[PDB]
Amino acid sequence: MDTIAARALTVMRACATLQEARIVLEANVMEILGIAINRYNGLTLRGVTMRPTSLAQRNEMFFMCLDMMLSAAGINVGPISPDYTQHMATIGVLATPEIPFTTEAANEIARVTGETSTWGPARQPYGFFLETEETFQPGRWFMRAAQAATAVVCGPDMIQVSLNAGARGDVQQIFQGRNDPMMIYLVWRRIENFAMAQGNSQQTQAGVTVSVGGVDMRAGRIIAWDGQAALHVRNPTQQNAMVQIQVVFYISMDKTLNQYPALTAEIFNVYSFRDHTWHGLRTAIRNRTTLPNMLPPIFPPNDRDSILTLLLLSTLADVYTVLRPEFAMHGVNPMPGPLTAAIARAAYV
Amino acid sequence: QRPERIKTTPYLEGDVLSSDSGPLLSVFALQEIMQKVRQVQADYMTATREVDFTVPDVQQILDDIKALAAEQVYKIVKVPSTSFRHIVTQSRDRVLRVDTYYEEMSQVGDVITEDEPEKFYSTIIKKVRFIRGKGSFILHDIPARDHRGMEVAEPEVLGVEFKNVLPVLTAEHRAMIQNALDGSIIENGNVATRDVDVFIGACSEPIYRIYNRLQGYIEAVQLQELRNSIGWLERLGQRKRITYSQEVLTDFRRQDMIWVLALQLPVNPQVVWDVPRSSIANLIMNIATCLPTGEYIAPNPRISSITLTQRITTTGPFAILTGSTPTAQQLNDVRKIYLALMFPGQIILDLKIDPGERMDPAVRMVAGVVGHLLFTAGGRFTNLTQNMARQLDIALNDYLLYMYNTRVQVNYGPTGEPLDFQIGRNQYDCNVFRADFATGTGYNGWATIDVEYRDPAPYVHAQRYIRYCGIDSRELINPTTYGIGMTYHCYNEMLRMLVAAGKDSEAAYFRSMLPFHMVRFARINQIINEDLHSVFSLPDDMFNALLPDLIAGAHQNADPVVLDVSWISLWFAFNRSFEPTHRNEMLEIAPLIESVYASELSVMKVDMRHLSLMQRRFPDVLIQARPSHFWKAVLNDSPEAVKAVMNLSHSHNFINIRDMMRWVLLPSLQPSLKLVLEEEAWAAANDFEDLMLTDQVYMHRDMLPEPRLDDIERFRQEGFYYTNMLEAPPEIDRVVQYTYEIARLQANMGQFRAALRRIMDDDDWVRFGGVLRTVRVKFFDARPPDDILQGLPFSYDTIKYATETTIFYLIYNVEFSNTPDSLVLINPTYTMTKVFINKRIVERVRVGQILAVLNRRFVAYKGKMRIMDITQSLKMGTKLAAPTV
Amino acid sequence: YDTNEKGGLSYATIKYATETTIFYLIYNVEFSNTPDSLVLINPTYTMTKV
Repeated sequence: MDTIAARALTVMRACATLQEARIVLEANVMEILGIAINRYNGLTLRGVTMRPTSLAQRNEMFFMCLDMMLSAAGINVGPISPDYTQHMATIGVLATPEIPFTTEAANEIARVTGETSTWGPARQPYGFFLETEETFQPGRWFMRAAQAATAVVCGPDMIQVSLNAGARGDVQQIFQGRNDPMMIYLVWRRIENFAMAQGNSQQTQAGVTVSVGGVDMRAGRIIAWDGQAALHVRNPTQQNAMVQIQVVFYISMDKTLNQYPALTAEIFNVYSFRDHTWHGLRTAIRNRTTLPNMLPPIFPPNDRDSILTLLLLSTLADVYTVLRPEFAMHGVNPMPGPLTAAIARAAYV
Repeated sequence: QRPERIKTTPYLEGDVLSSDSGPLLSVFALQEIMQKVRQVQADYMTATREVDFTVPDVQQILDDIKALAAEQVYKIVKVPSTSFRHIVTQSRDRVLRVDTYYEEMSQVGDVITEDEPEKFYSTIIKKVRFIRGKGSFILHDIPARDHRGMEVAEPEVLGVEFKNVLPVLTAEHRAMIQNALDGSIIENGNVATRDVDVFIGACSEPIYRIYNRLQGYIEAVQLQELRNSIGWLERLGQRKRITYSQEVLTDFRRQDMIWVLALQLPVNPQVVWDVPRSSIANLIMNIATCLPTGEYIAPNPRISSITLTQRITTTGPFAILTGSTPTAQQLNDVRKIYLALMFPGQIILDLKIDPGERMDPAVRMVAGVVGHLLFTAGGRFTNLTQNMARQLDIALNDYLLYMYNTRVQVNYGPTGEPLDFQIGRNQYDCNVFRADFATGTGYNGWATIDVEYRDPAPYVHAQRYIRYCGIDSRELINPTTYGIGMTYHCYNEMLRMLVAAGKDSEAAYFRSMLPFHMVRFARINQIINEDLHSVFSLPDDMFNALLPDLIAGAHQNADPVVLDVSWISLWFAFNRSFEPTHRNEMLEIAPLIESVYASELSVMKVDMRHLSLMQRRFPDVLIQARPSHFWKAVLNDSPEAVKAVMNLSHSHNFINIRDMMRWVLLPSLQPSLKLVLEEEAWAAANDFEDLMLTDQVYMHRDMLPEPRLDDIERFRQEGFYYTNMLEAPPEIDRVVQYTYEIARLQANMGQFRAALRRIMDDDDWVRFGGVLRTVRVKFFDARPPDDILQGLPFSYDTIKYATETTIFYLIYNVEFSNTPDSLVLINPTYTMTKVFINKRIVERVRVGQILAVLNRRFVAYKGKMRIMDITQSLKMGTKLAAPTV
Repeated sequence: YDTNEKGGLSYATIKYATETTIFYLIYNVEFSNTPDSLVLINPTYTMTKV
């Protein structure tokens, strides 16, 4: 199954080699394309050249890549163009062990399937306390009634604890709740000058200590906090104190944009406009998928199919670039003018 | 021109020894195996049925099979067979039609008797075959006559004989019929172009059935089917590296040509390998078809001795290597060796000892070593016999131990078993070069992979592809790793040992020989898994099974052929390399031959199948049965060539009842035009009445219908025909059922007549079930023979059942000189036997009704068109313009 | 490009040339010539260009 994708990939990547005639094909490439194109034509009954030039020759080749790309992704776009028609049989060509694939493509897929099928530790994208409904002014004193120590949120990755003179207590519970963090990296500082309930300035005296799981930790240093250990703050000083604990960053088993090498750039490439034909095409393709038809998904996908589809579409994009195919689509109206950032902007709904 | 044959350096360019070919070896093989047996059986006390181990002509048998592709089953006519006839009575208003079919069928096979079951079997086959033949129509160019703006069929293309009737017809009846004649038109008629003519003509049902099924085939099986099959060859072409033509197959079909393909190409591997005791025959076929032609090459004389000065030259440690080949007596003995390894574990090797010819014992040494690095006893498949190997280890051992120079430290092992010691100033086990079949630790590919499954195979029995010493033929085309080091593990270890122990002087010979050795092997591999994997190749299943089954001594259906060699031969085999010249001409047509064999094969299986059921269908008819009987009668009516392919090994004199039963019950078939026709005609055969033999035979004392003649002119009636064939059977409650056994007993006791009489007197009926009886139909003008009227369904000379049973039709004719009661007799005339068929054989008809027979469809190819069987165009070197999957 | 009918099938053969000729056709004229003389109702075609 992965083999199928590797093939369809190799083919496309190979077609991209066909820049503008003045080329002497890499012997290796010839062999591959020939076998593929051959088999494809034997199932498509279409006339694909190994070295296109006319346009109609180019279209045919693109269409091939398209048919393969879709088949490798397991997509059925249906009646989207009068000029193109998807042959479902394309899958049978790709399933035939008679077509080879590059080491490049093999590893490329192996990586996607490899990671996509399991989990791993990864630096998360945003601030820890991002999904919070309430926030308090930073540096401002706040003690909940009947408490000697009161920890609270003041930002996306910020919390501050209000300690009374001589007061102490555990804080970890403010962090817990958000499903699953594997290791939170902290750094706490003393709020040397903070606002009182009334507005007057107040100083935090040197001596306030913070200990994780018992062991005492310095201020301004990063800490490997397991999220479970006791986050204990003490105030041996004879004055009010306020310390800020910062979640510099944390790691979790949620998929980030670093699951697959430079995935970002690929996605960019996929979502890029190029022209109305490409745009509309790429749109119509993702309409079959769980992916946003024309705007970068907020949350990085985590399933084989998604990642895969993107890679294929990304490559098929480059193929579109080199081949310069020209055809129609239902609902697409090509504006021939030179094309500006303006015209592009407008295209996105 | 010469792809890999390109000889870069003189090192490979040696002398020519001999040369072999497909048909050459294929014969030789058989020969050797046959001598084997005579020489033993004739030699020792033997006890078995006599068999004549003859070596048949492989070429002529093959050539005969290639000749089969020609023989077509379909027969092109311009007019259909009659089908119906009319027999005129005295009457002028009524006639009787007859379904010709039934008459012909009546007299097809021999009469049926409970005595000869074999007779019975063939009798059936002939009958079935008959049907299939009577049904393979084509109807090309029909007699289309013009009449009133319509094109109608000429009465000749219809299915009736009515000319007899015409003269007795009333102006009215005549007219009616005439309209019916110019009634049946050519449907499409006024169209031109057309291609086909559709009319109405009459036809006997069973026959029609075949005509139709056929017609369908020729229209269903076109371009695509052909396309696929050719593509298959086109694919196998690449596997066999075929030199291709500049031509291509245009799937252009002319508007004149209707194609008739009779065999499809992707052949079912199993049908070939299902044949019991085939192994040998198959193998030989594999040789005779795929094994190319080539010559054995000698190494370079410079590999051993080299001249430094006119006076100074080096001498190879083996000066004995100047021995002129021990006649063909042993040259052939070498051919055995090559052929043996060229066929994995299919052929095993063994010593052979003539107590005569005294050889120098040194021969054993060399051969001990040689054998070790040229034969594969690897735990993957094995070339040698268990005892064969021991003798080589003993040869090796005995000779590692023969020190013609200063002796080295031999530190023996506790076991008396040869090769326990550790000769060498650095020790080194010689125990490694022992002989484990599950490991292959001594001989070839001891640390190598020689069975490499890889790539989908164009054949499918075998997907495997052999790498002796892990050398892919590719290393020839383009090297893999230098020329210095080519060494595979074993040959390498062999060297190390030769050094540590005895001496380098010899190890140097093998060191320099090494490349020559591997080259020979690389070519061998190429030849095996490329040049000759055919249907007869042999499934990986059985291949893998060979080794372990050999160790346990199972009962491998594919018992490997054990060939006996000669100590000397090893040296000779080692110093010859074989380099292929031309691929045998049989190769490009091979697949086709295969299809022919396989398809003809299956057809037999089918026939036999249904025949086995026969015994259970009517256990009373064939008491003395035995499967051999039908399978013998089937083998009888089927093509010689095929039979001979099976009997190459002389299997036919060994295949036990059980063995054959299994093959009938096996369910792997190869479709063919012949196949579908046979099966379809065969199906209609299941009726039995359509074969003309019934269980419905009764006895009932009956009077001969003597009528009153008051109005003679009123005998334009049905001419009052009589007939013992029943309109419908009697009420089942009024019938005394009789069995073979019941009748038998009563008769042996001498009570049968009595009982029979009583039943007759009581006006009751008696049926004779269990047995079939051939049924015949005769017609009479007057008082037929008593042996017919009062004819009985059994002999009384013990009561012998069956017999022929004649269904007569007695027509009453009378002149005006007949008195009303003139037909009466003081005493009645009796008729006993009566039959029932539930098939309208002879039927009373009006006159205007005569033409009602028409009925049947009918499609006839217009005269313009040409029917051609594209069946022999299945050569390998043909490529198509439309690539296919 | 050739087409051959065998059996029923009909095969075809397509070969590409190996030789190519470049030529220089010098125009030679005389005084008895009319401005018209060199023009013909229908053109004369040349297919190979290198």
